[PDB]
Amino acid sequence: AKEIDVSFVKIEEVIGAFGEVYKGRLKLPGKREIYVAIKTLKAGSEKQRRDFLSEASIMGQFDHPNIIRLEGVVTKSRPVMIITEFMENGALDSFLRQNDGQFTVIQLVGMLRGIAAGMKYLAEMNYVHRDLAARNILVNSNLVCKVSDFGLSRYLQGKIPVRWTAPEAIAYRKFTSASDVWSYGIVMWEVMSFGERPYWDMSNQDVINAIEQDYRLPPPMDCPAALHQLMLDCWQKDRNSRPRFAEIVNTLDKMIRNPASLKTVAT
Repeated sequence: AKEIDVSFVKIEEVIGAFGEVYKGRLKLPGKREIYVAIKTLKAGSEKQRRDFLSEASIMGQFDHPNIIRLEGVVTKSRPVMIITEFMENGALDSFLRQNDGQFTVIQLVGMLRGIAAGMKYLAEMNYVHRDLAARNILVNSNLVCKVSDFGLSRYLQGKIPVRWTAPEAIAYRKFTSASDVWSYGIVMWEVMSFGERPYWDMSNQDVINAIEQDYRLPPPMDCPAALHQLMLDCWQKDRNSRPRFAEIVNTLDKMIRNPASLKTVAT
């Protein structure tokens, strides 16, 4: 949480919308200027400010190729800002909708590997993310995916979603790595369907009720059976039966190096 002087921050275009996200530039003194992402908080409470900046605090604890990098913060003026690395291709879900059918299965598995490795590391550092979703994964020009948006994260040492959340985490507020793994399975589905909304237009209560009756998302079109099986493994009712992130990583790497294991289609 490195406190950045506002003179060093130049705010360019708005790239998104309790505040906005901007493309920007940064002239740290002695550094070559770089492009940045600037998340601001609408300037009108102390409590809202603290919980906005806490994301930065948690984000600044990590150093990993698949975790979003923090350049620094602005907290002594308004609006308060969290300044992160600039990710050319935006959010993963809208980026895949923009490139529908135009990445290979191997490329897609590579994106899922990166997300998985980022989560392995977050689980190892003792954090539960609690909001892992394709919209919270950002992608750079080389197609590296980085886990982002640590605002609901918990160090274990508006209208809130439900369709990325484990059944036990919905029903009893019991969030763990194991629940993150459930979310990772939904991200998998989101990737292999090139940015479809989970459960389509099923209501929040329809999702909750369907899950309870052992319904699970059907395989996206042209999805490999092994990938669909990993999704199912991620969505086991009993959380102790779900693979850990280490295992997920290893499974994917096994696919990567055995590409013929990805030719058999589920659906």
